[PDB]
Order: sequence, then structure tokens, then C-alpha cells
Amino acid sequence: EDLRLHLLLNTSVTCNDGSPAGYYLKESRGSRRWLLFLEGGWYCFNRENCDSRYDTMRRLMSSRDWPRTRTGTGILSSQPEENPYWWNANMVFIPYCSSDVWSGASSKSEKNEYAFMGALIIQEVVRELLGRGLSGAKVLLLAGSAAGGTGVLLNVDRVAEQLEKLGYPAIQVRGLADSGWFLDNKQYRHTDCVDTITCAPTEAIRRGIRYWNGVVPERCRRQFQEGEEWNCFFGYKVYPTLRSPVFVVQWLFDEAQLTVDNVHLPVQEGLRLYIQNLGRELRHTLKDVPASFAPACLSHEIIIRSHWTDVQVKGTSLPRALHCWDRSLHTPLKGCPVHLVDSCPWPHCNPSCPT
Ligand SMILES: O=C(O)CCC(=O)N1CCc2ccccc21
Ligand SMILES: *[C@@H]1O[C@H](CO)[C@@H](O)[C@H](O)[C@H]1NC(C)=O
Repeated sequence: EDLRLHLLLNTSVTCNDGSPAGYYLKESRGSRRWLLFLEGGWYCFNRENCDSRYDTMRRLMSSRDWPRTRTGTGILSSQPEENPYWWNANMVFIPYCSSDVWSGASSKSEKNEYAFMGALIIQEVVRELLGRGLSGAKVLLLAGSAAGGTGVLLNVDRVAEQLEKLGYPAIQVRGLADSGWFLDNKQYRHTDCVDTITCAPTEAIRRGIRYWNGVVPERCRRQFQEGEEWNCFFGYKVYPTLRSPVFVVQWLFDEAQLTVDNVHLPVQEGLRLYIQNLGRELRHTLKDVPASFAPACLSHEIIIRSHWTDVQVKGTSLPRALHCWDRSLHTPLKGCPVHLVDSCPWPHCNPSCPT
């Protein structure tokens, strides 16, 4: 119970219901490395589905019931046994309470039942942490899992631009996007967008952006232009526009991807080919991503799981690959790879996949 809650001092930066957003912090005195982790957990995109989320997923929409501490797990653990990579870093967990894939910039008001302030929550956390030691940082790693991994892709360059404009050009901003690299592919079975369950991600994100006043990275926005900013929520389209170094972690057969593809798991030929094609398409999108870790498993999320050290690609674990990435950011390194993408074509053809 080692990260302590701080509600934002700027109480106009809020969770969906107007309660203050916040962050959990465990400082490491004398470390100059800061890890800011974005939680995930889907999204909502209209009044009716946000109301239902408010009933049964309220911690993702409000801080009113948040506990005063959380235990750091995985990459947020302070024990080297659990976190070989960054156990001595300053650790920040930012709860996801904006339901907008960390993209929103709209307040609750007479016109809006809910606030969607994900993009502003990240900016405000950064600004308040500067006074608590982040001003001395050498590396700020913005990490995130699930929708928080997409949030890294949408926000890492804005954090860099914010620190530059605040006069901290020496802080190196980097991103670690876990399980947020999705494909706008054909669904295995097809449903027109007539309610929440039938609405595919491209259409739900298109509606979400309008409902949230969602914002995307400027270079990506300039490519796709107005009405088409939903494209920037898809990693393979937004990543080439980014300037900050980003390490991408993605299971090849991601469970949330399969869910949005209407796949629910004795597999017959059509579904077999669908699954194999998904893994091939994911692998293809990572071909030119130099820092990546993509095991052939059916799962979702990795970096805050306590057993995150167990999975390996080509005999290299994720904490090792991240360490090699750090070294690369000081020509490739002998025996210390950073591009690790499985080539085998079926879930759990990698023996180290989670059980
Ligand atoms: O991982 C999560 O928390 C749930 C799934 C999620 O968030 N999805 C899946 C499809 C998609 C496209 C763009 C942005 C986000 C998402
Ligand atoms: C509070 O946050 C809002 C929204 O991001 C911002 O416009 C405003 O400048 C902030 N105020 C202070 C005092 O930080």
C-alpha cells in the first residue's frame, strides 16, 4: 500500500462526475527517473452507456470512493524481485476516471452531464508533480495499459511539449504503450452501429471524440483533418507521427481486439484463418517499430501484472527488453534486443504465455 493518493489541487480538472481527479505517488529520493502510469478500462461514448458505466464501474468515473493508497505491482513495484527494470524510480499511478481513452478536454456544464478531461488530467498531474520533485527528473516515462496504452500514444508528445514550454527541456519524455495498439480491421461477424454492443470501435471512437471534445496529437490531426481524428486512436496510424521514443507492448491475439472483432472463444476453418490473419496483421504493423514486445498469446495487459517478468520472446523478458531500450537511448547492442515480435501463428505457441 505504497503509493499514496493526491487529489488534484486544481479542482476544475475532474473525473466524469465532477469529483477531483488525482494520482497515487511513491517518491524515490535521489532517483531522477519518473514513471507515470495510465490505467485503462474501455470508455463510454453517449449518455446511456456512460450512465450504465456510472452504475457498475463507478471508480472509473469518479474519485469519491478511491482508497487512500494503492500497492504498486509489476512495473510499479519498488521491489527489484518483482520489477527488475525500474524498481528505484519515482512511481505514479494515474487512475482512469474520464472514460475517454485519455483524450477529452470538456468540463461538466449545463450542456454536458459528464466531464471528459483525460488529456487535461495528464497535463495537470505533470504540472503538480513538478513541485514534488519532477523538476529534477532526467527521464519521464509515460506508461499505460489497455486504454491507458492508447492514452500514452495520444499524450506522450503533449507531455513533452508541455515540459518544453514550462522550461524543462532536459527532461527526456518517453512512452511505454501496453495493450493499446488496436486495429480497425474487419469484424469476424458484422454488426451495424445501432447500440453500444454492436458499435465497432471506429464508429464508437468517432462518436466519442464529439461527445468528449477529444483531442489527438497535432501532427496526426494535421494528416487526417477534421472529422477523421478517430484515425489517431489507432496505434499504427498515430505512432509514425510521434517524436518521443515509444516502446510498444502488444499481445498478438489481444483479448480486447478479439472482443471488438466479435470473436468469442473447437475452432473451425473460418475462425482459424481469422485469428491467424489477425496475428499476421498485428505483426506487420510492428515491423518498423524498433522498440516493441509482441508475444503470440491471447491476453490483455502486461506491465502492471505481478508476474510480468515471466513472458519471454526469443528468450528475452519484457523487463530485459525495456532495460535494453534504456541502454539504446543513452547501433544495436549485443545480446540486448529491443525489437521482439513473435512469428509463430497461434495463441500460446509461445510457451511462456500467461496461464
Ligand atoms: O483496453 C481497454 O481498456 C478496452 C478496449 C479499448 O479500450 N479499445 C479496444 C478498441 C479500441 C480502439 C481505439 C482505442 C481504444 C480501444
Ligand atoms: C486548472 O485547469 C484548467 C483546465 O485544464 C486550466 O485551464 C487552468 O489554467 C488551471 N488553473 C490552475 C490555477 O492551474
